[PDB]
Amino acid sequence: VFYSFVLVMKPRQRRFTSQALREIGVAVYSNGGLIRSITNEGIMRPYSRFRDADNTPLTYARYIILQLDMGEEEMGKVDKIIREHQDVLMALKLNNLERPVGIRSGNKELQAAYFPLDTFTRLEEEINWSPQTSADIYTQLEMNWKEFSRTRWSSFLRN
Amino acid sequence: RLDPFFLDEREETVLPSELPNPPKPDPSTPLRERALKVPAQHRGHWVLRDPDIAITREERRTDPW
Amino acid sequence: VNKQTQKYRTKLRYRFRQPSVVPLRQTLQQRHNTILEVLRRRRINSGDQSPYRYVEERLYSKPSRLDREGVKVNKTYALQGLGDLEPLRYGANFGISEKDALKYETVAEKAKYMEPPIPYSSLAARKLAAGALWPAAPDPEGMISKEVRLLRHESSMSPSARAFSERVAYHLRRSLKACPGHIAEHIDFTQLIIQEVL
Amino acid sequence: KASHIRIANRKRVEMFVAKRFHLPTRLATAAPDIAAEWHDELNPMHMYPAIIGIGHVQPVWWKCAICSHSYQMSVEKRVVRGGGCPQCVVNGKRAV
Amino acid sequence: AVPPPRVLGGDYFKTRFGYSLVKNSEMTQGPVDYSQLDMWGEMPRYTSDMVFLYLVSRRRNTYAVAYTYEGKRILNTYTAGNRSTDNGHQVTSMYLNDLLPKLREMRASEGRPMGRGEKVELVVRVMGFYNGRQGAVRAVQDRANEFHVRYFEDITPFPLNGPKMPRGVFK
Amino acid sequence: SATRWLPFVSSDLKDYLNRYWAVMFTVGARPIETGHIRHYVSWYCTRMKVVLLDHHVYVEPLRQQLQEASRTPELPLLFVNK
Amino acid sequence: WIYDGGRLERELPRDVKQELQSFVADAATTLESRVKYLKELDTMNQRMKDIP
RNA sequence: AAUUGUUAAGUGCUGAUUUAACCAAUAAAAAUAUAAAUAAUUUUUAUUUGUUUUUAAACACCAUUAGGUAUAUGCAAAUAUAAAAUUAUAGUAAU
Ligand SMILES: [Zn+2]
Repeated sequence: VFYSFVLVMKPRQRRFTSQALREIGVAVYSNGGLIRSITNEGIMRPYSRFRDADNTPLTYARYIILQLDMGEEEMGKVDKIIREHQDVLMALKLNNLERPVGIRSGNKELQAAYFPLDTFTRLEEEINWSPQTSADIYTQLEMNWKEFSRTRWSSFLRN
Repeated sequence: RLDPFFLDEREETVLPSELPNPPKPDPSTPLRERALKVPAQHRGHWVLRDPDIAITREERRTDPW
Repeated sequence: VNKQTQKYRTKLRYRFRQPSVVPLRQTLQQRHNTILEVLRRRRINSGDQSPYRYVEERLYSKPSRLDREGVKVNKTYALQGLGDLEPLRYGANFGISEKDALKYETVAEKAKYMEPPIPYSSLAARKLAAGALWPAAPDPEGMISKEVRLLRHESSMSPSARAFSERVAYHLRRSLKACPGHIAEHIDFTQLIIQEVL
Repeated sequence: KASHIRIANRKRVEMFVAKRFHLPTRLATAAPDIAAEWHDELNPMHMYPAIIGIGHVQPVWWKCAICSHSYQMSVEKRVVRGGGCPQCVVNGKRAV
Repeated sequence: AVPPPRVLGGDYFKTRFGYSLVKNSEMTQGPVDYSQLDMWGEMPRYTSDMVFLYLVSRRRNTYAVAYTYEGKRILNTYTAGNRSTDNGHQVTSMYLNDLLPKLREMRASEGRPMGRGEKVELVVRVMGFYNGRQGAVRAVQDRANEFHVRYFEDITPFPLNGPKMPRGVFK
Repeated sequence: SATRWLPFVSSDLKDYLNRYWAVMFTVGARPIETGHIRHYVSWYCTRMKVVLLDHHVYVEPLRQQLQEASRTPELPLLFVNK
Repeated sequence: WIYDGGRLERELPRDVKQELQSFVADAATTLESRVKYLKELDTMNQRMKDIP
């Protein structure tokens, strides 16, 4: 992934959030960029209540992961569009996607010994792992799991 | 009249010591005489922001909170 | 560096500091044990003094060791008859002699010109067989208490001491939660009361 | 270093130029009657009078308050140079 | 060291304590999806009818406030000037003297009698590390028939940055 | 000096013994038995490495290897000269 | 760290202790000791004056 | 391992906790080591002081309870980091 954003948005109506995401995608595509992915993560209750433009503390918020491939000047344009949006309370810019964290400030001998195509070609869920994600889930995809998981409920149906 | 943000938080944070629904006084009620106007970031607890427990200048020289 | 890095550098310098380990309390503990052994073994005439301080002055003072080396001091400042209870500093086979050190007027000249001391002797062999080369460890006073009869008043101490104790009380009551977290996970702060600093 | 503040919790500006320029020259604060005629539908959602200044030279949409008419005018032309509705000025000369 | 004794049934377990394990509401729901975990899972479990007592001890003052589950101030903050160890003890005792009929009035307006047998559920939180901390909580300890304290904790400020401190503290 | 400072950590008991002269492996829930060995070792002016097994990244490897060197599962354990 | 528990007692202040030592102690022994100390100081000053 | 970041980052001034801090710019790159100055005339991260007035709400300080003063950001001036050259002092009384 070239760039990723975690958009925290106000839980408005469906049409307002749809228009906000549509304007964000239009600003991405008009500057000559590509959307790798956009995923909605539902409404969760954060540990800190963000304030909107009219200084109202919001208890709930919607999280959206946005993975993009854009040029850096155009990414600055889209970031200035996103950070000045009325519905976006907070959005961090994941700029450590091509190079992993700890290489630049870590060991000096282990600085040019990495491969950027290892991290650039995979998605953001394969770089920053979720708690439900693990290596055995990745090995299950290449092991022909359809012919093996058909017998996993043969003991629980009778009890 | 201006500056509501300067005495208040950027984002409402809730400490673990005040859980749940942290006790916040009403902003219309004024504080005590000669008291200290501390921002809502560098406060130890919201009970310390009560107008009767608002620390003054002479209490600041003796007690920290 | 800027102001922030300089403040963090001097904070790390004061936090992680190598102190000078000078074995002074073990020296005084060995001297206390030797004085107690001398007071137990031999009957000592006090002469309007405390017997502990009298045996201390007769053992470890400068005219006592100079009388051991031979100076013709006034009247017998050191103990004459001691066997294995004699301190190893003033043994006959030891490598430190104050008659050789009296011609040097500076400690640097003593460190420069004097010979290295003799490591092993017969009295050193007897103290090795007795295990008296290092004093025994006392009861640990680090974590039990400080049991004392009275407490000093604020009028007895200096006004600078009162101001300093007020500053210690302020910064202790302010940041008592700002301790190392591996000790803070066991301290029950609901019962802790700091009443005063003297 | 430099300290910053966020205008309407969105627009990160530097603190010195905010007290001189950025804060008192916003549309919603300095011209509240003009900012009440802001068009909420045709304008972009990342553009609103809480962050857009007085001298925004690019034309934005304005919803007129006397008549129901939307038009495009610059924000500096509306506030500094002095602007109004094009249908209201063509009805003003028609009446008198 | 020694394990606590065994309970064999919930019917007399309800009589052994002031609560019961088996709920009588009989909550019938079908949430096949995974449940939503709380933000603060490792915390005291605060029931809605619990009074939060705040005891702020200082050098020459001790304050006692009582808040509800939602943050509503029940009684005004008692000051020694308005009304030491004995100072905090008398302030907390005269606050708990007047806290009972105001609690009965505020709970009888909704439908809670709180007349006989039911003790006021209390959570005590202390500030200060002073001598008045000693006498205040003791003034809650003799009220065991009236105020049942479940969570005795403290609310002590962590000095994150601090605006500034006066000159006598530094120099 | 020539290398930036770094905290030592190891998953094996043998690297702790070969590095330090006096190593002690304690727990945070036992402060009295830890502080008594702190008084005895510092009385003889001996450099000592105290390893708190609370909040360590190799607790389960080190709790197994301390059971093999000392048959009793009691902490703290003093290790001098391997 | 000094544990108190309410059982340990404070000492007397400075001025009350000085007034108690001025009120209780006998005047004759302190007076003759001060006179002997004054004569010792005068003898020391005279011996310093004698050496040229 | 450090400096700067406004148009780039983190940001309540990262140093309260903590010997460890994302990202962006910066680690080397003419001949000669004997060669008789092969080099430049620049900058300030630190301390004060100025620059503007409903134009810091606060916190702190001097007149005693209320006024002003500054303080942090934006710029700016002065001084300073660092040995050597040049001139002189030999003995003090403390914890
Ligand atoms: Zn019109």
